[PDB]
Amino acid sequence: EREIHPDTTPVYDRNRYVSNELSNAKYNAVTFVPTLLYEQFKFFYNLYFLVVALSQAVPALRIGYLSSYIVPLAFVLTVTMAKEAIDDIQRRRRDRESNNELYHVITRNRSIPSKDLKVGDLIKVHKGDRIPADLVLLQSSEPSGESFIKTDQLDGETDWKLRVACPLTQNLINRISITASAPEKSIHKFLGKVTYKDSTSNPLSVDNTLWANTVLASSGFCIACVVYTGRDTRQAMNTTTAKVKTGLLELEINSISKILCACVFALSILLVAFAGFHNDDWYIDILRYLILFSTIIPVSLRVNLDLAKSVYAHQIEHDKTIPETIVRTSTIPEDLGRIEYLLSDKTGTLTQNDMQLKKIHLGTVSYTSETLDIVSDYVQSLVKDMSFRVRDMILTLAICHNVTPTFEDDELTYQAASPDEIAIVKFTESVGLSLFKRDRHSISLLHEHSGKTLNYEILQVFPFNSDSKRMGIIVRDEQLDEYWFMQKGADTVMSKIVESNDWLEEETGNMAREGLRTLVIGRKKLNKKIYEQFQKEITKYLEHDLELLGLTGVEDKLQKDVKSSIELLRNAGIKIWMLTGDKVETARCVSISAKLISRGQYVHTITKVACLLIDGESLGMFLKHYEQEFFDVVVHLPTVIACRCTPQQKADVALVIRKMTGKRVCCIGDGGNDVSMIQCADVGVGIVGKEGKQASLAADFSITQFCHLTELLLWHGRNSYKRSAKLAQFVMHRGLIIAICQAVYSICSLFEPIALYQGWLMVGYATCYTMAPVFSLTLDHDIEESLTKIYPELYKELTEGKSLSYKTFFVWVLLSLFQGSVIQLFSQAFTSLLDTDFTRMVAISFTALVVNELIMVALEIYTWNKTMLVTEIATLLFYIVSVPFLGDYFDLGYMTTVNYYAGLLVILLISIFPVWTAKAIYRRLHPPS
Ligand code: BEF
Ligand SMILES: [Mg+2]
Repeated sequence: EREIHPDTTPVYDRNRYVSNELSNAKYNAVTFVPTLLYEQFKFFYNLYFLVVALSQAVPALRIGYLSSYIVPLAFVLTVTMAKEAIDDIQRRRRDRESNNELYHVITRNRSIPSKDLKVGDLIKVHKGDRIPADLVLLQSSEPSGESFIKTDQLDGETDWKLRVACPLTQNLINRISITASAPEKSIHKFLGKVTYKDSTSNPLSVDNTLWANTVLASSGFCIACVVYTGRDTRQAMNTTTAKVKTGLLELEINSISKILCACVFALSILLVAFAGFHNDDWYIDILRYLILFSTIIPVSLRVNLDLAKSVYAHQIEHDKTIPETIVRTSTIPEDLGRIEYLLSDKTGTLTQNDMQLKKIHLGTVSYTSETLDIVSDYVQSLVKDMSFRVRDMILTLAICHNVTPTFEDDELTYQAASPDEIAIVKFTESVGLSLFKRDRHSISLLHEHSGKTLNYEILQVFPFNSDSKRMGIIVRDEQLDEYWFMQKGADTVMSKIVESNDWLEEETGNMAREGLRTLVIGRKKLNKKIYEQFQKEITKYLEHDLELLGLTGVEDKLQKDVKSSIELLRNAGIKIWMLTGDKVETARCVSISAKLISRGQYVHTITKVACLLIDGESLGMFLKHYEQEFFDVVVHLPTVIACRCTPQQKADVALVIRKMTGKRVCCIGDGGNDVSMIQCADVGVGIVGKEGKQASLAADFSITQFCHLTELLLWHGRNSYKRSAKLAQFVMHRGLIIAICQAVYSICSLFEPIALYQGWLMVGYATCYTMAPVFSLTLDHDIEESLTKIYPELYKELTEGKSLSYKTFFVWVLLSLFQGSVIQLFSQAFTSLLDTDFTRMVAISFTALVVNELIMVALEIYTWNKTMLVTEIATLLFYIVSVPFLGDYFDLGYMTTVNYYAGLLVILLISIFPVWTAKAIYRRLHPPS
């Protein structure tokens, strides 16, 4: 229960109810460090380098400089807090640019923003203005009191909802208390009561309410008192709590870093055991060796991953091909590269929700929107036989509807609960005969065109019904005084009752294969006496025999390039689904008209009290009871289509897809009918463009339409995943190659590998001499943006996990074994290892490592830009001018030797020839396309 008094301002303004401000940022100031630290320190490859850094606090485990094990931990902490702090402040900014929308308030007598709006203030909302919160209609501008709200984003419905004002309290201005029930998740149920003086309780229901992201129509203004605001709304109660999202590449890095830790621990144990278990502290040894080997990979991986993710977010949100795209969760820009299941919405996502009557067909000939002059010159002559047939068809289209128009200065606007009739009447006025004032309580319909103003009065009406699919009225002309029964409905209902025609079924099938919601038309000529014979009275008499004029083809307009987008995203192995809270037949028509269901390809259907097309109740009960079996059935169907689903079922479908198969789920949509599934997916994508953008406000990404998901998944995400995989490969290779060089020095000389790279050299390799060409790899792509359309098959080649697999990790480990062994052993052979040639050998080993990395970087570059050819040269020249001028004590040597340069050439050629020839043979046996 919730009782609201609009007059008692302070009792709700100060307290007692939730403020209208919404929150999209997750971390507040007081829990910014514990939540972020506890989220970042569950995974192994963060906790590992944290433990490595904390080890140096103990003086026994001191491997060397304290300015090499504490400063990169501080740097990763600074970068992480900066990234999530920027994300939180940007989320707060994005939320407040939509919290400041101005709304007229009756009691305040001054427009106040949406964030300042409270519960119980009389808001006067105009026609084209988005509803602030959960309003309740108490007064409407129309004398009848009906208002057609536009629930295109509260739920997925594509039809306007008939909302009448409260009949007892519309004529009232006075202050009246509102008592509604406590909030639930029921998006289609409303309960409450309106309280007036002298104990006159009134009933409330869904028919006199407006909800959060709804848009009003069918008026100029209406006096509505807010009842639910903030997180108590029916919109917010259907949104689940957002969870932290870690990419699957993060998990792959976690696993291969776990077994990298196992590998270096085994290498340390081997070195210590081969040493001879001397020095009386074998455990202190193995810990020191483990810290030595595992402090260059696990912390360089973090900086590279984090700043590469920042680079990916910047490069996503600064693309001219995808204008006005927003990255709201920068922790997962590479999950877009491995998406196999996509769960899309229909209204706003696929369809523009603006339907137009495309083709009119009558008498075995068809007229479309193109060549509309013929029907125009036919209708202007209203005041051979096909001319009168067309005239009567346009007359029927302008009479049989249930559109109730309203008047402005100009440019008349139509209002009807079934927008197909609105498309019909817009078509009629485009032909030339325009619908005008209609009573619908008394009997009058005005119409006029290029000629003289017509006039028709109805006699009685039959309302449209869901299970009937029929809409017909009896109308008499004022000028001609003729009784016409004028009646319309669906094809299947009338194919056996309209006439003895022959060409109807073929044309109905032909246009239904185009995804047009066809309506077959009918008209019956009557006189008076039979009418008052009918009026003396079930439905058998009112339907005896009609005359088939023709039928109407009403299309549901799709967004820009949904055909090509769906075809390309199904050519890339992504199993596109379609879950929507909208009706069933229009969902099927949209699916067929979007080529989501191709030619033939029979469609199955389930509705509880190849292809698929399932009702919301059926899917909900199945995923409540028969999870594994039904999901095993549906993974083989090319498309599964859901209808009439609360956001909970779409979120649960995403959860089940990512749980039973363990795969990544993308979910695109707009409005609050798909916020939960966006939050509960592995990737959430939002769409903007209309008066509500809350799904984009709660999403990981944001694009202006559906055509941009093709570039967001097939090109940006795939490149992001490939670049991150190559980055991790190169970082772990450099760490393992220095570890192998140290271990080979340990086996060839019993002192210690810690003594090999001491002081500046190890810090320089860990941070300065190698950080730049990895990010040179970060800015490289194999295929351009223009060719992400012609080759959607490149997206399929990443589904196995060959980029970061155990086999390729062990290939990297074996390659590091080979290359580091070559470097160290050839350095020892060319330097004649002693205690006096130590400087020369460590010099040649470090130079061999550096040039080895700088050549391996140039080997795995697909296309060469000027941000990559320059970075390599900059780092190489930095090393060249940093050997003498900075160190001057370590690794010193003559270095101007012909023998030394030949030795360096040999030790580098032997290291870089296996990888070059392996990629050459892999290119010449598996060419790319
Ligand atoms: F878009 Be789903 F129906 F939540
Ligand atoms: Mg929607």
